[PDB]
Amino acid sequence: DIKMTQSPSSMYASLGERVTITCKASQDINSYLSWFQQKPGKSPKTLIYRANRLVDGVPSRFSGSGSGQDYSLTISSLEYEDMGIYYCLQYDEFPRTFGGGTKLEIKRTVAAPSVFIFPPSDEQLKSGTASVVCLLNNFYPREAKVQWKVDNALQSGNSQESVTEQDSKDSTYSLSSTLTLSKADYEKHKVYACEVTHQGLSSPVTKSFNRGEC
Amino acid sequence: EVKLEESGGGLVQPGGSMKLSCAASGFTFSDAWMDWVRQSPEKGLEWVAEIGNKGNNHATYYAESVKGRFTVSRDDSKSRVYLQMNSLRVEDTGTYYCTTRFAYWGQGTLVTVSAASTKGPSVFPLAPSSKSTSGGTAALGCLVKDYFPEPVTVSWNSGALTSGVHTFPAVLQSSGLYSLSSVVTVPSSSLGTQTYICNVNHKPSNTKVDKRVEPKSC
Repeated sequence: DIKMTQSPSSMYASLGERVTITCKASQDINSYLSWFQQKPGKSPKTLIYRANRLVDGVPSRFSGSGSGQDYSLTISSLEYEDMGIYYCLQYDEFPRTFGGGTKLEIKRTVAAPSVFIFPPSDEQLKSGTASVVCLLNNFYPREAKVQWKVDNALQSGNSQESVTEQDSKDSTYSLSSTLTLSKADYEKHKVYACEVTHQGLSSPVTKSFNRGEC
Repeated sequence: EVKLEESGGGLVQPGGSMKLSCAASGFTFSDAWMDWVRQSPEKGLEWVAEIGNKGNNHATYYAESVKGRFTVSRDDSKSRVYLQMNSLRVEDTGTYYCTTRFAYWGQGTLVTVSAASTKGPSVFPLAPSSKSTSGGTAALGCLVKDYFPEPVTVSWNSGALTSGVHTFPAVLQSSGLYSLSSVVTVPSSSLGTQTYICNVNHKPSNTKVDKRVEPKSC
């Protein structure tokens, strides 16, 4: 099988900047190479075929180049809608093989998150489980640390995080962290706290509640 | 305009069988080579099968991963390509796309190969804090817990509220069930006056839930 390797795996660029990403095949593929853009939850959109032919309906700022094993995609001047993941594909031989993708995101100013903590609902507790949720709203860059404490005991291994992507309405990220406890454990403790570290904050921010208070 | 639309996916048990179909229009179908490609968070994009146009006698080609189990076919009179999948394996899970030899792509059909049963979600409120800063911004949401398979969609106020909404990617829990959250930020001033309802749809279980989220009484 022909291995397709893309570089970089991910990058940021500012509005209007020139962007070049590369795709290297483990052997000569004779320019039988296509490039695609994919946005979250959507199908791939073909940009370039046969290494350098622009597809109809694709802006002229996209161009492909290269030969032999080494290919490149260039965006002459980035537009906001160009965020997404870009893939290459060879069809010189069977099997057809894809690169691993290059994620392209847009640069913008640092933003500190606003932080919110949510106790488990009484409705959920009726069923034996407690979910405690910490929300980090509208921050940039993506790196952030969420620390859970229950009566000052650091919680490790019983939380899961999910993060949004930039999109047409938002150039910042948001993140939810969910701490899962049994009802019996939840009702044996008082202080529930989420502590957030982010470079936009001077010091970490902690949001907490006491079980059974408002 | 070229259009492609896949159908046939859903939940199926390991060892089972499932047939996908792709409806095509906007080009001379018999002259087009067609392909199936699948995508997963795990393995990325993977080519599955290719079938020749009429001039190439509908010749077929397969990824070694699926050879002997999958069969690609086409009905030119119907402008349809098909993928018959037998002896399905957990690792065949993914979004399956039909494509005109990589020029145009359908929206995809999700194939979930799993022994787990379909389960609709429970929807729980993420109630706005009683300490919401006066004159400031409050957050509220809904927790969509314990469903299978994917996917779930969420809207707020039947689509009338979109500003400030963040609907997070689902997470797979240790139980094998998914959970996701959707939140919205609103003026603290509006919590006493406005109504907030999250509309949850889990089509795989035919489950729809409208959950009104309000401040907890005290």
